[PDB]
Amino acid sequence: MTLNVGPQHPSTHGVLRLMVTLSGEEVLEVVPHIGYLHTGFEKTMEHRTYLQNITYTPRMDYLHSFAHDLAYALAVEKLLGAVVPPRAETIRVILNELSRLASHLVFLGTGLLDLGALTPFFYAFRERETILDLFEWVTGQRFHHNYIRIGGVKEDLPEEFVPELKKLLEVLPHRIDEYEALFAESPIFYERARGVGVIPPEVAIDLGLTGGSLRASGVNYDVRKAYPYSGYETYTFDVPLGERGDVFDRMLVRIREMRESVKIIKQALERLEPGPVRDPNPQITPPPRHLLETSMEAVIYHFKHYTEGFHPPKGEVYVPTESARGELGYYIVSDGGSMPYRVKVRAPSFVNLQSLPYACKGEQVPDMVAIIASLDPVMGDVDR
Amino acid sequence: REGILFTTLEKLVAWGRSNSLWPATFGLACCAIEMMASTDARNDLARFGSEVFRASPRQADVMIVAGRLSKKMAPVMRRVWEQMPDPKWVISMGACASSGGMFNNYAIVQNVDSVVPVDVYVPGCPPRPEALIYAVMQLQKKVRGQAYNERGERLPPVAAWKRTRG
Amino acid sequence: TWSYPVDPYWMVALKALLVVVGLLTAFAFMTLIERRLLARFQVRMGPNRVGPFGLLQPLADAIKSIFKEDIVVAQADRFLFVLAPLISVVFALLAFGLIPFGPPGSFFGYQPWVINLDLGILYLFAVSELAVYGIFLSGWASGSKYSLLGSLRSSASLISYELGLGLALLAPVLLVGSLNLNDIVNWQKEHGWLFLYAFPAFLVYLIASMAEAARTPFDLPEAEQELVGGYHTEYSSIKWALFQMAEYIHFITASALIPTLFLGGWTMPVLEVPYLWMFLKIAFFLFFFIWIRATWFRLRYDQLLRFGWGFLFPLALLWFLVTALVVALDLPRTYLLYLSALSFLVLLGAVLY
Amino acid sequence: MRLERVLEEARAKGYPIEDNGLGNLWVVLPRERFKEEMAHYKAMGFNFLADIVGLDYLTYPDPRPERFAVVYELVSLPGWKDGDGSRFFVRVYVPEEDPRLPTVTDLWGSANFLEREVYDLFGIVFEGHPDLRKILTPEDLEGHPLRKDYPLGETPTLFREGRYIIPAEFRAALTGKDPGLTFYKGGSRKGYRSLW
Amino acid sequence: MVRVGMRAAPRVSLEALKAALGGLKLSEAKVYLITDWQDKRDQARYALLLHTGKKDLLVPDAFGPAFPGGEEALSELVGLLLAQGARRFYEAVVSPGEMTALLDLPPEELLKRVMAIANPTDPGIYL
Amino acid sequence: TLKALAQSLGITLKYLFSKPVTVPYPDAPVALKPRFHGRHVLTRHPNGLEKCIGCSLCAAACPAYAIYVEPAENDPENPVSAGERYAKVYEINMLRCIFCGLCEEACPTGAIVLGYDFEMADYEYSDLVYGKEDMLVDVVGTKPQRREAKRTGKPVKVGYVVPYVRPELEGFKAPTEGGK
Ligand SMILES: COc1oc([C@H]2C/C(=C/C(C)=C/c3ccc([N+](=O)[O-])cc3)CO2)c(C)c(=O)c1C
Ligand code: SF4
Ligand code: SF4
Ligand code: SF4
Repeated sequence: MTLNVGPQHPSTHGVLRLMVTLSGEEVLEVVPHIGYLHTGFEKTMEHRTYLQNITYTPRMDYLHSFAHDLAYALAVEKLLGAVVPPRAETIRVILNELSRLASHLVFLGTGLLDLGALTPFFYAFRERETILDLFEWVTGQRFHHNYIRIGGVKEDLPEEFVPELKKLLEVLPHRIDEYEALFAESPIFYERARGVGVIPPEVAIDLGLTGGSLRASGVNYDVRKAYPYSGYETYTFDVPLGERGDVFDRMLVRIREMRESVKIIKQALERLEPGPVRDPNPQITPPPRHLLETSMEAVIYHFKHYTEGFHPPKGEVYVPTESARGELGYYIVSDGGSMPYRVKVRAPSFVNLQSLPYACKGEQVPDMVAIIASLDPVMGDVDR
Repeated sequence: REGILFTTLEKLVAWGRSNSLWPATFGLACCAIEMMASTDARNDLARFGSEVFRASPRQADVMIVAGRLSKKMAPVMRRVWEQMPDPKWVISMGACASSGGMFNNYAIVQNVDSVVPVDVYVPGCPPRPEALIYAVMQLQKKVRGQAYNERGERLPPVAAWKRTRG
Repeated sequence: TWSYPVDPYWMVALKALLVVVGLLTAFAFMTLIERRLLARFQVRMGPNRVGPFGLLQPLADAIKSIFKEDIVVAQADRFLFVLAPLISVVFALLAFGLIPFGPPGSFFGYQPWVINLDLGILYLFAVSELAVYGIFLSGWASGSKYSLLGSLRSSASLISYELGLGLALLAPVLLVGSLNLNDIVNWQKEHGWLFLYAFPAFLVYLIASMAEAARTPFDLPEAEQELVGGYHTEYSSIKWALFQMAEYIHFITASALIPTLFLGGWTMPVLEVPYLWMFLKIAFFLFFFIWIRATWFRLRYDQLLRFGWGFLFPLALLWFLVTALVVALDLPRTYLLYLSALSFLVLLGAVLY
Repeated sequence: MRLERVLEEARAKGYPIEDNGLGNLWVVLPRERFKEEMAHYKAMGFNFLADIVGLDYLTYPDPRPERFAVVYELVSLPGWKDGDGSRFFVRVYVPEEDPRLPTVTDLWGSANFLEREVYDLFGIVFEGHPDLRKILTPEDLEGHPLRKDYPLGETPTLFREGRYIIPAEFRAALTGKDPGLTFYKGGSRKGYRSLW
Repeated sequence: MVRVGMRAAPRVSLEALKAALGGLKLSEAKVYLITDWQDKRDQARYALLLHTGKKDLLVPDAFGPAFPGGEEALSELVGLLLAQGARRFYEAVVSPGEMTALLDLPPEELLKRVMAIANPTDPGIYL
Repeated sequence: TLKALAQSLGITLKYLFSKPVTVPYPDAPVALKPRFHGRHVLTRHPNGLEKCIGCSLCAAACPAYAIYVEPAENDPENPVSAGERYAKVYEINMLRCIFCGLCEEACPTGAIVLGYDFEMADYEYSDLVYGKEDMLVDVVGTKPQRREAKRTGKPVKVGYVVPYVRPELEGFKAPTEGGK
């Protein structure tokens, strides 16, 4: 039965079309059709100044976006030699792991709701709501926040940010332990997920499945450990792993990821000493807002930086990072001009989707939904 | 019969349709997660009557264009709108849907009023869940005939009633 | 109906009309209360809107449902498309009269119930099959095989547990020896609360009632979240409303039968009020069931079928064999109290390992 | 450890080794030796094939060998059986009027989707592919978007009373071939790099 | 690619397009109604580019309510295109000053640009 | 693991008795941060002169290009801006606007600064181009809100509260946490 599990219907979150070649209640093979969200970042970004593109970057993966902001930022910093202040780096890892907790919350809520129960969507979402407030505190936006900058971050943290963060970091561990107490000793989910989702690590490696679904099959491969970028070299870290790749091990490993990310948030919070906020190089940083009325160089640099932008040298660059869905990176080709020559994005959810016909082959027809929720796609990342 | 032709009954049925607005989600992009968040346990569009959420299009009146409308999805969503009962309303959510948004290119429909008749426009990126509540209230009073535009006109109760389908 | 009188036919028609419109109001307001109780469960709060307490929102829902362009989809069977909701509603409304809400005359003079047939449980079984009938017929009529497979799932699973319903209802009949609910309830008045003797079979009855789309197989299915269900996805204005109405009436009739048959249909040992205790037990089971509605996953109808067929039914027929031994030799009835207490202790203490 | 042996192998055969002072390595193989060399590369222990990035240099200020250029990324995961962590790139130019390339789908299944994208976005047809079908762009879309001679295809912005904007006529930012708004751009707007 | 019709003569443009259309089957063709100012259709002016794949057809800005009988001629035009089996309808939004020079660019450039900028449309907005 | 069903039931019940968590917009004022991205406001100096000098630095740095600025030369008798230049026409298409803060960040005079209104839902594209006199700090409410208050005769109440308004919003009058 080549059944048309269409785009967005029935409840294929992240609009995606499926031709399930399938007779009965088994699953022979699923033929996917994507592109239903193709908006054109790789092309539009070729007509926007480097400063502007920070407005285009978070909106690709709208759940874990600061990884996109950080990947783009770091690649350009390397390309033009920018300096990360220690406080800016600590703040960037704070926002990185916190957006990772938020993306993880949304992923498990969607997975539970996609087939099964509705209740635990809200509780996790409750915490997510709190997290958003924290972001709205510093960036003034829930998500899609345009805060990061090439040198560092836009402006400083408010007085009210840190105590709220402490409140949420003190309440969260019990909350995550509660989710794991509910789910890990699974009543029916045990008979639903432990068997399903055949993930042989060999083919997961062969098809490009980096997004935390591979270490659920027992592969210790994380960019934070393999390629430390934002100071992760300097963190006490437990690296989650799975015994055998299924949906159950995936979800449990991601929950342990959330706890380790909360621990990293606290750890970074403690080591925070006042200081600067962004790379002071005037060629790369606009003049501070106060001496716009004293210095000529200030006005000229502000005018230029905010009409033209800046010109990094000619060259190609690329640096990878670890998002809630795996290895991510921007291939930046710059021709020495105010607008990037090309930006090619390694979309983890894009190739992580090759393992759809494979994983759900021979599995159930309903379980084709649970195995998609467990694959954690963000079709803003795939379609792009 | 269109909910008209009685001084009492048209008020009654407009009351009914306006308060019992049953949204038909079409989750497309990051606007759609701000549409989902309008139902959680802090700010829920689960009060005016929108508790239940008919995923099938044969059963829901409000279709919210929630996210960037990539062209390869334009016709499908079109038929999703044509797969709706006739007493149906469409809200255009976000900047990517209302206008072309910031993505001004070959991949995006630069105004979703092209493919579907829009009832209410709601800017924002994404429009705050509370702006979505304000828009559903806008549409609430619009379908009662309690809506006036800047130019001084009262607006029809149901948009997509004035289009020669084809 | 050995001892029970008969009201005139016009009173039968009047009371049936009362039951139908009361079931309308009841299912509307129970949809409200379930929304609000789920809200209390999942923190969020309910619609303090159009009501205050929501009690004008069913009106908005019903007014929306009508005028909604009741459409007859082309490529669909002209006849069954229209006919199946009426079947699903008719064969849901009836089978509510037999449930006794009091001793005769406690309707302020005439009759608490509607009909008191000699063979009741068979009547319930027969009209219960017809709900699955309307389900899968509507699935076929829609002309969408996506709903056909959902209808087939519904019918298969519901039919498996529907077979199990017979092995459940056998057990108390051996004890009482009558198939009229009033005699059974009066027996439960004498010795007390029939489930005390037959708790295991009681279980497999209760769980069987869960398979009838109540919740937790939840692979009826509904169009949501899975291979879309049948009897919907093609009906717009009232026929979908009729499906929802009949399915909820079946829900509340089953949740009322569960206390009526095994537990104490109103007939309280003390304070003996006709209606209020029945309504309170209905609400008790409803609240536990809503707890379940909020708190548990699906079953995927493969494990559901295996569980019903291999696990529920052999266990139920085993209990039937034990109870039939006891009744045929008739030595005590207390031995059944002892055995059911031991069985519950086993089925409970085996949990906390 | 294996990256050093990759360099010793390729430099011995005279293939240019591209390196920026940032820590990323490019290895350009010719068309013929491409397939066999990269097969040997996978045999050399390269578990992971990360990216296939297609490039159009039509409007690049400095001239380049060929217009289109496809870059694959070969990696060996550090936490797997015997993982050095060796990751590197392979660039292979493809002529303007000869958009050919043999696939490595048979070696890594990851090139199933990725190469299709480069066939979707660029005019590059991948040889030996199981299915070369348009992935992202609409089925009726004519052309290959990401090549510079293909329009971005913008729509004006709208205002009250005849007041409009044509963004491509509005942009103050300069590309590489844009001479600038003055007679020219020199100094720090022709390329600037801080010395840490 | 042919250019039939004339600016600001809706009825003559419509009759010449009637004649030049003939019995041409539009099952896989594309109709691009090019205009300016997305939102305001009450005062809109329209061009048409018909991309059949085997030869293409041009109509200058002569339809729409901005001209006397452009609204009725555009309604008849969309009805005519729909009668012949057209399903894929598009709208292009250009700057007013473009509309004039876009009919004088070579066919490949004009047509490429139009196909890249096209918006799927519901013909009900023109009927 | 039958115990897990019971544990799930028990925790769901415990939350059942836990009544509070929600905020009921519009009946309860939405708690916003002082840095929130809302409707733009044009601020004025103490002299009353407007801060905007019509320099179109907001429009160029806009990734959607939604900002329109026609300039003009001040009249020495009754000047509008501080310098020799003011903004005759200042339009922002909220259907193009993506709420970055790039116009706020690039404004050298501090004139254009985002406010807090989100209640700008309207029916018509052509009406969602908010103009100069549609964003001044002096104005209290959004376009549909002001039209409703006019066709209704009932004054405007914004449905949000913030702990305080920023110093960049000098003159921005709004409800502050309940001080009034
Ligand atoms: C699922 O996650 C996601 O969704 C979407 C789209 C689809 C969608 C579906 C449903 C079913 C919402 C829904 C939720 C709850 C209810 N309810 O009644 O509770 C009703 C409807 C909403 O956005 C996108 C785009 C996404 O990228 C991710 C990760
Ligand atoms: S308006 Fe913003 S939030 Fe909404 S779809 Fe567009 S980019 Fe996403
Ligand atoms: S906030 Fe951004 S999109 Fe909005 S007007 Fe300012 S610069 Fe443009
Ligand atoms: S708002 Fe500010 S940036 Fe824009 S033109 Fe006025 S003074 Fe310049």
